Amino acid sequence: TTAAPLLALLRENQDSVKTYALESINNVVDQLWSEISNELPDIEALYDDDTFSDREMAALIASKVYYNLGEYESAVKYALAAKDRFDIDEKSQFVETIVSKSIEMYVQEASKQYTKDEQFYTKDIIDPKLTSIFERMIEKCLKASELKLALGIALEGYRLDIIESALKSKLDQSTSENVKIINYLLTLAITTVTNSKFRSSILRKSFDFLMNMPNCDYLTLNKVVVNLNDAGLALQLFKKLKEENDEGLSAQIAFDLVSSASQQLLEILVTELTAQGYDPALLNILSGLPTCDYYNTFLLNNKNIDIGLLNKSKSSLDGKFSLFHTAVSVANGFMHAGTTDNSFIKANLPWLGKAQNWAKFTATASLGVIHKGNLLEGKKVMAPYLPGSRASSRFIKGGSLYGLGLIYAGFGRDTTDYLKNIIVENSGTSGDEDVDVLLHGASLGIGLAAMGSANIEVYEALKEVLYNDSATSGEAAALGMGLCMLGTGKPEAIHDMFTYSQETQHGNITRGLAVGLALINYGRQELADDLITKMLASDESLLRYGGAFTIALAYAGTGNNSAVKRLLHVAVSDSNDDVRRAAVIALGFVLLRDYTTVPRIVQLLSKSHNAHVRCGTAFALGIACAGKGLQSAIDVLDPLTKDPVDFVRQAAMIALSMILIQQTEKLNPQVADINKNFLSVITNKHQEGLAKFGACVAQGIMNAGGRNVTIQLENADTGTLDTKSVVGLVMFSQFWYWFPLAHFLSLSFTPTTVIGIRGSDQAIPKFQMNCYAKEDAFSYPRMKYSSKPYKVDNMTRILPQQSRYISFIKDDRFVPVRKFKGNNGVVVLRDREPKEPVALIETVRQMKD
Repeated sequence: TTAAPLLALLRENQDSVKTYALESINNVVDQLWSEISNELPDIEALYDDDTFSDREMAALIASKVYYNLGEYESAVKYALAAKDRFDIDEKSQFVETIVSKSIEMYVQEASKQYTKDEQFYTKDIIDPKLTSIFERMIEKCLKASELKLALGIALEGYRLDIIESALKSKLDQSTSENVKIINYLLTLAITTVTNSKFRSSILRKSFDFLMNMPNCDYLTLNKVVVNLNDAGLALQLFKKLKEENDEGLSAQIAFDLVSSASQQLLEILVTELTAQGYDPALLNILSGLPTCDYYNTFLLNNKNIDIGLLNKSKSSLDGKFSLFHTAVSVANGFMHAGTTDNSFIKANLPWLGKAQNWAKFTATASLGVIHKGNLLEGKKVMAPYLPGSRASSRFIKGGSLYGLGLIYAGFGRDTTDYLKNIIVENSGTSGDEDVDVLLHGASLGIGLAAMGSANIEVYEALKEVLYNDSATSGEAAALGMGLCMLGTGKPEAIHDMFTYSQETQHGNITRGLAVGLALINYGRQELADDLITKMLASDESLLRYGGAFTIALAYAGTGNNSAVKRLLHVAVSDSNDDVRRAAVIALGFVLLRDYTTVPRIVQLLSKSHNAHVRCGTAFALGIACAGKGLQSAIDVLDPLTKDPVDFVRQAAMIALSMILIQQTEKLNPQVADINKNFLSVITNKHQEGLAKFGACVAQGIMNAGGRNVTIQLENADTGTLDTKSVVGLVMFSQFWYWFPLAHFLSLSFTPTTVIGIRGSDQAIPKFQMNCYAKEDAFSYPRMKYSSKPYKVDNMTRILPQQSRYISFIKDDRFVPVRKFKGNNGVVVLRDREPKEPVALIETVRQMKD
């Protein structure tokens, strides 16, 4: 009917009468809101009246009317003023709307307030009314018991204390379920929280909850440690693992930490366990040696290689041309990587001889890739070419120090000392060409050996090389300084490096330091944003080049929108062709975790008229889609292999080979045509020099490590990013500017196998596991699920796609310490019948003694 009779009562003097009127109107407000709006000033007058008892009801009615009107900022103001009389349980559009809007406002408020104070929630800083709705919305979720929404909101609003309490009250004390929750809350914090100081706090709190649980999940506890990169947490991890003592577990855990975790953390953790007189068996695994040993043995024994491919490359591309020499020199090292077998070069010695200048540098250092790992005899192999070896040229002698760092990468503590001495000795000398080429090789190698070390004495040593401002040595020193300081965001270093990139008179050096600055910010995310802006703003294209890479690293693996947009802008709007290429490539890193979106995001760019942009998108795809076999990426790349521009055809093929590594005609029918094409390009005399070098190098990648490696930037188990492989790929992307840098791709090669280990003696038993799949499927090239499994031997090639199908045999002598994850690496076995004899696999190190 009409609300006028009710509205009239608002004028009555007694509160009991106005209150009755308000509550009556409330019932009909949804029909009569138009009629009622006319009286709003009266209704608000009631709210503004300090002595009216039911003002909260006045507000509530105002709110409902503004809402029904479509003035929302007003409806919120009043619902908030309503306080309690606003009922979040009521199921209605009104309530959904103002609750959504209130949450938005509180998060906005809380972001701003958190950066000023992380305890902000304990102060009155935020509006108590707004706070109330937020917290009550939380309460509602926990009463209905959806804790995954309750946690999300609390997360979104920077409230760690709510998350903490919520977990206490919601932990049963079915621990397996608890762990699932902490895992969801971790995944959320890593993949959404954009504030570091915050994201850290959650992991640190998630750690203490996992630590206190009676049943302990170390698999999850490992995730937290690697993510935070915190040696103190690792230490606690083991001290708790000691008091549980089950030796098999402690071993498995150490094998896990050795694969996923960072080098500098492993070093700090052994030194402390060592000094605390920890078990010598564990201290051995945590040195990395055993694992390096198992992978070495694996690559030596299972190596499958088609040598004709290299041979066609040598016969078609003449080694007198420094390009064609580099092309095969590199492809050699790739196929033979880590495998230790030098057969090809021994066979064509004369071919090696035609290499001149820097092509000589590359061929020497290629021994380093073939010998990657091989810590035992590694230094010996290089002796003939070492300095003072009676070597013929500073190319052989300089590339030797680079082949050396390649071998010992990640183990280089000994090698670092060796190389550091050469630098300090020869940094003083200037004007000598022989010392310059030497100081180049020293710096590339020392960078690989000191990588991630944050070691100030090597940084300082290298810094002296840079000041000689030799164009020859300068680039290496800068890269070295980046590799050395990688991920530190060390402000001293950034400052020193930036200032000098302007003062120097050499371009390559300014390009060296641009990348160097990218390395130092690797992983830093938002803390890199100030430096990124300076760099992108610079007039010097080379620094803008570094700007793109600094985003690629700092934001690597994050799907960050600001950063994806900022790079799309640089790609489209930048004046410089190299800078536009670098900005597209950086997309591959930023998006490596969401790699399926990558082909659509760059599809248009692949059609661009600018060839540098077209070429950068082959690489964005190569990088982001590396381990994966993704078809949508291949479809985008297919046309680019037929591109008019040579270096676009080149990047397209190289990228295809990284996307397709280990794939075979049986898995993907298209791979036959792709392989065939790599060949036609190499054979044809009319095909451009650059297309060929790219096809040749592509074969090396496709077939790398005797078919037993893959490229994966993100660790399958921890979800963490593999630093070594990222850096591998970011240097590889510099090859256009410096060819020797190509070998850096070797850091991205990881062996694909499941390796059983007997926990007690750390010995490798020969047994068989079940693989539910068709046998023909995962076989090497001639050169999915199956109900009936087939048997696969321990320590043999297991493709990443294939891991899901592998199963340990239920009744068998060997049973895994913890349940099988379903993916590659070392798995620690328990022996049911220790007395009985088993055939054992001899470690290469073992034969020596």
